[PDB]
Amino acid sequence: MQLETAELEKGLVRTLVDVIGHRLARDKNNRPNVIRAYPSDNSNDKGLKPDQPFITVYCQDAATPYGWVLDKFVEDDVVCYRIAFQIPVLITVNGKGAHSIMLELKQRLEMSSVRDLILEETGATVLDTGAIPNDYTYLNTDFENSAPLVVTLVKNSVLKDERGSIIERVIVDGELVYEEGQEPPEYTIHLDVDSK
Amino acid sequence: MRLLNRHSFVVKRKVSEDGYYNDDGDWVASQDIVEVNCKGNIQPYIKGSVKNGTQIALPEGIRLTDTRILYTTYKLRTSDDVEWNESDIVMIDGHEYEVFMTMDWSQQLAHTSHYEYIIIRRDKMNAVRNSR
Repeated sequence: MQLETAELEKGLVRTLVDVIGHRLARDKNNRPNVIRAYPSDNSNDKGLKPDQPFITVYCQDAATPYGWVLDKFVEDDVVCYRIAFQIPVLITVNGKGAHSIMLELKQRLEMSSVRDLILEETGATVLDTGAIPNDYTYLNTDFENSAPLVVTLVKNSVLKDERGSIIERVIVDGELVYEEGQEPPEYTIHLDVDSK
Repeated sequence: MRLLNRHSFVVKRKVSEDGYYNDDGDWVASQDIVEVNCKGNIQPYIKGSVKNGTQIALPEGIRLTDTRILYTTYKLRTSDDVEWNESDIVMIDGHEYEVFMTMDWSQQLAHTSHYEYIIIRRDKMNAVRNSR
């Protein structure tokens, strides 16, 4: 499995539709309003703001606090590497009662279930979950209630080194001497070992 | 002139100028308040970020701020610490408007000498007295 935030966001979006979809608004296709941040298509088209309440998913960054390389192994003749990653994600609810919805979303991510569905879709484990503020932003006319939350994930990624190769034959030479630097060696041992 | 006297309003002048500080340090406003009748002209004040009848949204609720400009031949006065007197009050629409600015155009010309004032609607607050 390779690590790609584009897939983690999609998996989280698909999971949230079932986990917390009953509290959200629904579009013309009856689907709950969960979307990825900064919507756009065809390199210039821009999405419209859905009907409230809705959810936004945005991946912040990715780091490797756990060393630099976790494993190096051979799976088939191609060499492989494994690396441990950490990915903080930001989920926000916009509308009225955003805090009341974020609280229930928090209380469900900690269940034994749900954490299995997340791993089934994204193949990642939930590591931490931060606090929830209760924000108000003026916009125009009326304030909008919002409630962000940060959910950190952990995943292992594997890549293939197509430039690598393996050793399958070894040739060894040796000598024996009574004294250091004895120019004609007392004995010479030549060895050759094949994998087969 | 006719246009300078289109509107009639009431002015509350604190005739006495004996305001002082109590033995406890609190302020005590001048006691003798007197009502008067005056005539002038009132228009909205359009300049910069001035707010005429602007609704303001706050976490505590809603406010309303207003301010106007007044042309008149009557000499109203604002607060002055050197002369030790307080400002006047102008009643517009039943609410109080405190005189904050003045512009002295008097003694300039015969038929067009007058005054200009900027009056700001007083904010709502509860009352307390400290009189000694």
